[PDB]
Amino acid sequence: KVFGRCELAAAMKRHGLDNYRGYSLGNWVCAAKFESNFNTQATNRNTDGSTDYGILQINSRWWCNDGRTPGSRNLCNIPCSALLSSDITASVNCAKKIVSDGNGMNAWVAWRNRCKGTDVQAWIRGCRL
Ligand SMILES: [Cl-]
Ligand SMILES: [Cl-]
Repeated sequence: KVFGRCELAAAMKRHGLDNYRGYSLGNWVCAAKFESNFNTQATNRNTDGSTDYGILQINSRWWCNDGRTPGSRNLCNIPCSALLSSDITASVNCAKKIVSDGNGMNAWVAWRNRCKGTDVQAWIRGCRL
C-alpha cells in the first residue's frame, strides 16, 4: 500500500507514535517519506547482505528474520515479510523497540540526514488529527 501523508499520520497516531520517546508525529512521517516514499512494500538490499523492509525500512541483521541474513538477530520476533503488510502494526511495534535501543531516531539514516533539525511539523500540516 502507498499511504497518503495525512492517512499515514493518522494511522501512526492511533498506534501511539505521537511523542513516543519524545519524537513528535512529524518526525515519524518525515522518516517514512524518505525511507520508503510511504510504500509498505519497499525493500532495499545492503552491501552486508541484509535487507531493509517496509515503510520504515527495518533491517534484517538485527530486527526481523528473512532466512538469508546469516548470524542475524530477530529482536522484534517477526518474519521480515510482516513488515510489508498494508497494516502498519508490526512495523510500528518494531519501530518502538528500535527507537528505545539507545540512539533514538538516529537509527534511521534518512531521518538523521533529511529530517533531524528541520521543521518536521510541516509533515502533518493540514491533516485532521
Ligand atoms: Cl510534529
Ligand atoms: Cl532520543
